[PDB]
Amino acid sequence: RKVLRDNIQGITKPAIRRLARRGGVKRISGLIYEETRGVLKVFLENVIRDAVTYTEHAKRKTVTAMDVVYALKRQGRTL
Amino acid sequence: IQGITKPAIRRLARRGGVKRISGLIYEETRGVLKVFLENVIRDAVTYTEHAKRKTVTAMDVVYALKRQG
Amino acid sequence: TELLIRKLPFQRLVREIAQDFKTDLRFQSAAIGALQEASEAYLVGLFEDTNLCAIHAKRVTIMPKDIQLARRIRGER
Amino acid sequence: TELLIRKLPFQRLVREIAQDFKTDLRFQSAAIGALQEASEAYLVGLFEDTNLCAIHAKRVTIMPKDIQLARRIRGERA
Amino acid sequence: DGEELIGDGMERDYRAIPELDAYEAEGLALDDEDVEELTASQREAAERAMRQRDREA
Amino acid sequence: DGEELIGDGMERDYRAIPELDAYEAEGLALDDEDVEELTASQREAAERAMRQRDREAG
Repeated sequence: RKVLRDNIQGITKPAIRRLARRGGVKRISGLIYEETRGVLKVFLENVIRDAVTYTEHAKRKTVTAMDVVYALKRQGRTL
Repeated sequence: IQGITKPAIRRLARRGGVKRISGLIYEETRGVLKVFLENVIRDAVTYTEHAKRKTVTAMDVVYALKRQG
Repeated sequence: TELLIRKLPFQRLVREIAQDFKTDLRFQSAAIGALQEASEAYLVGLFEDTNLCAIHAKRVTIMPKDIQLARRIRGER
Repeated sequence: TELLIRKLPFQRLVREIAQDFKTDLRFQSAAIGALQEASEAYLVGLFEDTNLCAIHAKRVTIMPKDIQLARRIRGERA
Repeated sequence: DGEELIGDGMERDYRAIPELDAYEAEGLALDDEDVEELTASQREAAERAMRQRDREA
Repeated sequence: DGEELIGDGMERDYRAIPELDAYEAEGLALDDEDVEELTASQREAAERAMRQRDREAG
């Protein structure tokens, strides 16, 4: 039926937990999840807006990995 | 170092909105300033050596500053 | 270990975000991947910084103000 | 003209530092000015972030650890 | 206060969810496409435009 | 504990000192200076050299 695959929205709470665990965090406030989602969105928006723009100047509708690499290099941090 | 005076450091801290300081702040700040200046100037001087003059210029400095980041 | 973000949800997120920029966009797989690697690195580093803030405040539990302080100092907004 | 670091002590600091890298140097005063503008801007910003840290720890008094944190998060830490 | 990240039941966060664990084909540009990257002038032009929009904001 | 930056007496820090408030002349551009900026060749040479300098350190 794939009700799951169809209804998934944004990144999951256990992903956030895995991320915080990787960054060495021990306990999190409940408000962290929402905050993190917000932070991610802004990040992606900033990279993709650039990537997309690069793509426009390449005269294509397909975004390559090099477009993303250049986009990230614009925001710095890192490759 | 050591021409960076306590009053200078207080003036700076005040300008940065700081209302009160530990006693060890002075030394820390000097340390920090030193490193910063050592970096920039090094770069600047290199720009000057390549320019083949003994005189450092505002542009050399601007480039050296640009280079930090 | 070794999983962080799940692929499909992330893909969906990227596409949804990219819509508002340009309609009928297409991504190479490598590009989605690149964004995912970058995003994971970003968030993990940010949690390291966030944690430094919480520790500075004598807390084990990180909080939104920890993230906010970290991003403030990094100059993000 | 807002007083932060006095001109003369600063000029002498720059020259003293530089005398290591290269002997017998000259500076356009505009160069010294650019260094001073940049140094004071740097320190003021650093102090703003340091302050943020102190406040985060519920202190009004800033400490070396506040500077060290701010510098860490800016990624200067070398 | 908060949630302990390390403790009993953390393994729950580490399982496989097959349906979520792979990219789908929708949106994907694949495969045989000959698509080529930015030249240095295309790149420089784009970055110019992005400096511009950054100035305007 | 700490030291207050704001309070009775802080005027001390704000005094004008003409001897110290200007760059002395030793030593600086003669201002009779005929000086040349950086040709991009020398700029690029410089930044290449410095890049290498950095690499061999960290």
